[PDB]
Amino acid sequence: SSRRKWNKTGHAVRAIGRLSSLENVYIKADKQKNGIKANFKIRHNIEDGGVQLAYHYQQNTPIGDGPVLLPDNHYLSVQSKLSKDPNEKRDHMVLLEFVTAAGITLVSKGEELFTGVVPILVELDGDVNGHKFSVSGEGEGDATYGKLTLKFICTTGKLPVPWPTLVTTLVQCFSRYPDHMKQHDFFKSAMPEGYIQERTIFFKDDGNYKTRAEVKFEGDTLVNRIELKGIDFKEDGNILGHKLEYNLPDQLTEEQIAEFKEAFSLFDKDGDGTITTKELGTVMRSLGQNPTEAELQDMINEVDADGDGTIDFPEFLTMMARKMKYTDSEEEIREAFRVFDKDGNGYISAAELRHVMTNLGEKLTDEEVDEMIREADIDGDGQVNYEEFVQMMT
Ligand SMILES: [Ca+2]
Ligand SMILES: [Ca+2]
Ligand SMILES: [Ca+2]
Ligand SMILES: [Ca+2]
Repeated sequence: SSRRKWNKTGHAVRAIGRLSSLENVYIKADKQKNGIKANFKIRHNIEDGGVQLAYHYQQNTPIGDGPVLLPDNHYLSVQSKLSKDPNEKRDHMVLLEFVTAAGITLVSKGEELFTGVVPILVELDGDVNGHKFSVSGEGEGDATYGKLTLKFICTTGKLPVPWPTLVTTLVQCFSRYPDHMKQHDFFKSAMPEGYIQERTIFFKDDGNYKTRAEVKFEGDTLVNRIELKGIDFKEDGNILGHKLEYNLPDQLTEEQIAEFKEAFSLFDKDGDGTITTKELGTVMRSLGQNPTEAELQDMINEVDADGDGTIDFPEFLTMMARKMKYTDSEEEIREAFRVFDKDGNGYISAAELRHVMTNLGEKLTDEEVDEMIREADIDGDGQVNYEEFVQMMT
């Protein structure tokens, strides 16, 4: 009951953390190559706790000479679910994805090829620190909903890396672009002749992959053929040591939605179901920071699916769900901690916790504060240190 207001305030601080990071797939025109480039960061949960980050840089250039659509800057937003087929004995992965374009606030000939369900084949040959492997995958895509359903088999036996590290490499032409962004869909404009997709992926504190793929129609089927080379991986790191989680629970208790609704209400001060730049600004000032109008617009734009310039309740819930599913880096948890630890000493005092509360919404004269400190205070000093904070928040 005072643990309830940690959750509330914790979620709010986590929401502001989210709105200040860059989590989507960022796309920009590359006129020199008549294509596009992208960059983004992927988070892979480490089974025993922590996150393995994978930084991606990407380049796409058309295989043919027809004109292609070169986009304004925007992003793709991906939801992925990995599972296992219980009748499959081979090393494998079942993958369901939804991908939508956004990032531009309120139609090519190649888009015609994607109006129904299109079969897909994927073939990958890889070599990571000398361990070679192959993967084949098959399924279908339905661009109308930005949807993909595929099964992948390692045809060479055991995969020497974790399956989740290969998801990005294993057909963005299946993304759903909304009506007002059709002119930014490079991927389908290149079809049917297709495009070359190249990446380098840096796994932090570890090795990297370098990939080259050809994505084109062969007959009625959209085919993605890839080579991958990985080097400099550590034999006891998260990749070659198989320490990454396969299965993230797409949980969402009704309890969790209710707790997100509670944090949503700190931002949504007029109770209209949507967070405006004025509301988000109010909250951020009240926490000390002092952002311009432009920054507030960019923050909202990072999670604003419909492009209306506001974060509505369901867009907030989606954002909070992804933020809880994927582990934060140590730097990010430290930033959250700093919002409470105003003086920087490494310890949240009854006083510091009050300031943050007063300033954020809650009325709470000294008594309920004390109970909050006590609830989180493992070592008994009457203060909350980092490690106690980290435990409070899981
Ligand atoms: Ca509002
Ligand atoms: Ca919106
Ligand atoms: Ca302090
Ligand atoms: Ca303590």
